Amino acid sequence: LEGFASIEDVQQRNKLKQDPKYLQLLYKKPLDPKSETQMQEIRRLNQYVKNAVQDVNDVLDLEWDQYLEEKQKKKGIIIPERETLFNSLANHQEIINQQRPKLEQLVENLQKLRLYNQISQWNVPD
Amino acid sequence: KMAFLTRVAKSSQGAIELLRSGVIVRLAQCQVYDMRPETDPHGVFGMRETPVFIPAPVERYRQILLPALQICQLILTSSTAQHLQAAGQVLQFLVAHSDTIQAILRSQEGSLGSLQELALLTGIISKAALPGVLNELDIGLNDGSMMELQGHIGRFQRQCLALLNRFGGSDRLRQLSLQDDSSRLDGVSKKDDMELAMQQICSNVMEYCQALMIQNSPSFQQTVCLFTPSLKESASRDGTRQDSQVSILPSWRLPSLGVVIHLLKQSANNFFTYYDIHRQSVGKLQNVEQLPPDEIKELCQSEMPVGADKISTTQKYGLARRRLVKLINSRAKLLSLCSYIIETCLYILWRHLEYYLLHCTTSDSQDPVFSNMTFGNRRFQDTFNTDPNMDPRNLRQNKVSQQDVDTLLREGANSFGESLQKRLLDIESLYCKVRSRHSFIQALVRRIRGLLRVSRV
Amino acid sequence: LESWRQLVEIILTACPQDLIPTEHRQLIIRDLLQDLHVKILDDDAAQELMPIVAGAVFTLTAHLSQSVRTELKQPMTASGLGQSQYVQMLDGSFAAPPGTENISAGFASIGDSSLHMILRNLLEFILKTGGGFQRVRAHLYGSLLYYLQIAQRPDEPDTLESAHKSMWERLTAPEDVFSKLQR
Amino acid sequence: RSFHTQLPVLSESERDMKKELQATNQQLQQLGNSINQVNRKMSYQEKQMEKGKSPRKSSLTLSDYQKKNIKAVLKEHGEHIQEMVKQINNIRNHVNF
Amino acid sequence: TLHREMEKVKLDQKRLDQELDFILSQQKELEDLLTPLEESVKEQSGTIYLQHADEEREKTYKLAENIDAQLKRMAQDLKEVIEHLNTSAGPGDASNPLQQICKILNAHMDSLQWIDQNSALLQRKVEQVTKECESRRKEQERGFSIAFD
Amino acid sequence: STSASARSMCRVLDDLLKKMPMLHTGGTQTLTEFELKWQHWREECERHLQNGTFSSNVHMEAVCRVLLGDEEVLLEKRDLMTTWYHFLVSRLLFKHPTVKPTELHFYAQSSLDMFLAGDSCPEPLDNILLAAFEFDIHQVIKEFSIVSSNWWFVAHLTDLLDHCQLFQAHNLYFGANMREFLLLDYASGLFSHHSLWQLGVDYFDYCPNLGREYLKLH
Repeated sequence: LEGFASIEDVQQRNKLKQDPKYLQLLYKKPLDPKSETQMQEIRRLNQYVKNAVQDVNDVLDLEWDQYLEEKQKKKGIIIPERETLFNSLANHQEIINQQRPKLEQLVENLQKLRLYNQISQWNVPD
Repeated sequence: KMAFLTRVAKSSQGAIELLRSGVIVRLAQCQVYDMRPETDPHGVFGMRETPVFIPAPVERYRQILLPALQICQLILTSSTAQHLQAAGQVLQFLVAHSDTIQAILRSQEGSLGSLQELALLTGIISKAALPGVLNELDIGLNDGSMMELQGHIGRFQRQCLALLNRFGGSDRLRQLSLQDDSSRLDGVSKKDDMELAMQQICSNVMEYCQALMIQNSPSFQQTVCLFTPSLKESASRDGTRQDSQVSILPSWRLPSLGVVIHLLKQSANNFFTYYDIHRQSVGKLQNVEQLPPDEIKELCQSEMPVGADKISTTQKYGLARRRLVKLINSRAKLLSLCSYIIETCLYILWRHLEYYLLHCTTSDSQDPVFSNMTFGNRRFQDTFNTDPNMDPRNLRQNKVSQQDVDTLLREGANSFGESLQKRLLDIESLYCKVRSRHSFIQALVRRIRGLLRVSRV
Repeated sequence: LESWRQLVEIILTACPQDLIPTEHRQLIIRDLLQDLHVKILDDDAAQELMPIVAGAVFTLTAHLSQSVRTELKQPMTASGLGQSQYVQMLDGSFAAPPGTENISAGFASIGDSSLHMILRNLLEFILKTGGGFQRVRAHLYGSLLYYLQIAQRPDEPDTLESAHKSMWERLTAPEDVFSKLQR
Repeated sequence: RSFHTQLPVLSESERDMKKELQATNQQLQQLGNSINQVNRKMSYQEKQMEKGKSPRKSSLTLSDYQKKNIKAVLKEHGEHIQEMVKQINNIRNHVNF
Repeated sequence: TLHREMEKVKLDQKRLDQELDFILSQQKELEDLLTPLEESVKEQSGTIYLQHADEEREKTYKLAENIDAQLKRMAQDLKEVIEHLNTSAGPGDASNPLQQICKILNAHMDSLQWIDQNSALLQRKVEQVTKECESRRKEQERGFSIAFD
Repeated sequence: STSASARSMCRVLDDLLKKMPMLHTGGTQTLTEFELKWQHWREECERHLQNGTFSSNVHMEAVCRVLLGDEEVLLEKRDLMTTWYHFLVSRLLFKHPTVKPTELHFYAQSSLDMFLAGDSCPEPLDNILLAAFEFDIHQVIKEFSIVSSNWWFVAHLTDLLDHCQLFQAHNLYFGANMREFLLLDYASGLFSHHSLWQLGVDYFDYCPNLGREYLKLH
């Protein structure tokens, strides 16, 4: 179904490219799905790379400090992460409890927008 | 802040300064009134999907709008020379935000603040949204904009008529008291606030009705009526309405004189009840100098639900005296408002009888007695007059049969018994107007009696 | 000064002020007020002590307000009878029927010139310093609000005629003293 | 992949996309330099880390079940993420239907 | 119990076979429809427009493609760096779980943002439909009032 | 008065131009009156064009076509307008009654885009003006310090931003306090000369840090 929608959009844009009004349409439109999803994927990859390299640098600095301590003082300990794990669990629980009303609202909108005809007909596009 | 705003709006110079600065324009351009969860343009269709906010969204929005409506009504009442432009911008803001206004007018509950908000909205509509106001001022500033103005005014008038038909029952008071009675001790103050809100609604209604008769000062030979000859509305309203949903009368036929008769009877009964309660309170205040300690403690407990038993005897006496003075003042205000509303209802009944006599009664005959259709001293017109065939204008004006008008007159004469006559006599003896419009109480009474006991030709 | 603040805090929210007769109560309150006004006229604060002395002024104003409020009440309503009170200083004698004679005596026991000089010293102490910041100005305005509560009465927002209106504690009737003080 | 050579004339949001792409390009160059230096740092310090000692990462030693509980919670959170992605896909599919 | 289980399994397998046959037919139809479109896009890609905005958009798209390629390459580099550094922290809860925790936290934040955006779009569409219905009802009420007057 | 076939045309044009909104003040700043005046002006222009009192003449027809709000006509008649800011203000005057700061940057960007498309070339001052229209004081002063080497201009801009009571940066992207660095740079540039060294004294006194040692060394 995704490929069908993609080829439909491809045919639509190929037919619209040969129209003179498409220039003014694009000039007046403040958004575009292609550029939107492109910048979305770009920002997602950028944030992933940023947090990954930040945590990698932090882990490398901690390992270097631990190695220096074990080479100088010949002893050392490691701080636990139980508090951090509990904080992460609480944050995940709070985010899921905030997302549950969003899911409820999305389900209500999908059921009220007269889009349940397909579910009633059991996967029938006609 | 809202207290300081009320203070600076109470004065005339402060109101002029606020109107010159532009407080209504600022309230209209404010961002807190844009994202509203109230949207309903009279029709059945209309909703709003607002994000997750603080609990009670519509209630909090009404509470935030309350000071704005309060200061707007205050400046509209205390305006000097800029009252025309003040009402103009107020009506413009009401039309721009007619979604939330109509939503609030259509959504009513049995709480405390909802009735006050509805009363304030009805008063603002009656003070700055009238067909006579539109015909007087702003008539030369885009009639299409004025067309939408009178359309929204008619919608607001329909909403006000629905609210009046819903809250016009005497049993509605005790029906709504149980919904907001937090405690049996504060139930007295709760029912007092409920009856005060009902009297304020009726005061806004009578002000809207009298806004057309005040201009007709040099001449008092005009009729303003548009009802139907059927007194069954009184029996239909004497039953039990619903103050939680939407109870609208058949708009395809307009209300009738039965609603007015029911309102007058309920107002007279409430006037007698309030007079008896005021006499009892006056007796209690006169005999409070020798009241028992248990009695003054019970009085303090009925005044406030807080355990006021460890205070002194002088403190208990002072609290009881303050409660009695407050009750006496409230009862006096209620009696004055009831007398004024009864006088306005007498005006309405007299003008309706004059309309039925020299305007329209039977549509199956083109009699010369049913001539003219001017409403008020100004040049006002009306559609049609008498239609021998079935027409929708006959549903707005009188019926096409004389038997209906005869039955209405007979039912009115039967309802106008000795009890109602004595009630009206006591009311006119204890109250004699409050404004400047020439004493016409006895004239109105005798004209109503004559037009009710006579038949139409 | 911290000991004085603890003392006034204990007087405010720890102990009541209704044991000795109301006449002696008002006399001691007025004497202390005149003494502290002479002190603040002779200056006591500089820059860091201004919030503390302003809080002390607020607390003593609250004490005076509580004393004025308690002067009107009576224990078992026994000595609040008769008319024409004989306890005055500058204001004329007031009469009231049984039940309000105690209130009239508590209202007439306040000195017109006393309140005048009290407000004058308060305004002078307010206008003297120029470095009083947020806390100092807030405490001074709270003291002035307590003084206005003692004098007139507070109100409440409304739309027509639904404001908090209290009798006696007002500014009407020129034959009394509230109108003269307001003028 | 071949459509990125067409679409004539920019749009209202195309300049914002261009400036965001320039910011992402400079940030990517900075992060690439950082990765290039971090790779050399790790290649130089790995021998020292292997010759020295290795720290521990097993948290919550007094409770032997808290570790597996947190692991199962993280796995269930990932499963919830996957299920929410699938639900969003189904929602947009039903909308396009 | 075994007989009931095998009967249910056979029924489900027949239903799945029918569904897979339908899916294969749909995929064959999609392939037959896409085969003539693979040559139309190749011919349209050669049409390079010469303008101050067309060349600008082309350069922007080329820069975006290069950025995506470099980001994927350096992300694979970071992934192999993490898989090599996993042996440095030694044994633990999940071999240095801080990276996975940060990754799932960022993923859940982005999912919440996408859910909020989709809900806002759906609410805007519902509000537009409701406004259209309100306008239609207002026009009908105005017509009814005109016919009544 | 000169042309015999334009009396009523100019009369209609003057009657239409009387509906221009010159910032009405009916108590406070109200945009409703401006929008109503713009709508009335547009309606009167359309009514005149449909009736014919504003047609059948090439000059006035081109004038009306320009006033309606087009892009190719202005790109052709670019000899009248100045540059991208003139194009933007012309668009904002002949297309909308008033604009908001949330759309002003979008309109300026679109104006610069179509101006560059209609036979033009990029320019550093044009990019600086586009950044100033896109706001962000930190990044615009960064671009100013990068491009222009005038330290006095950046000092005046920072002083104006501090006078406007806005959140400013306390570091020069390397050290601390940009105004002190700008004053030191100007003092060095002035001492590079062989005359006039009186302003440097007060500019060093204004800096209660490195200014003392800088003056003692100079």
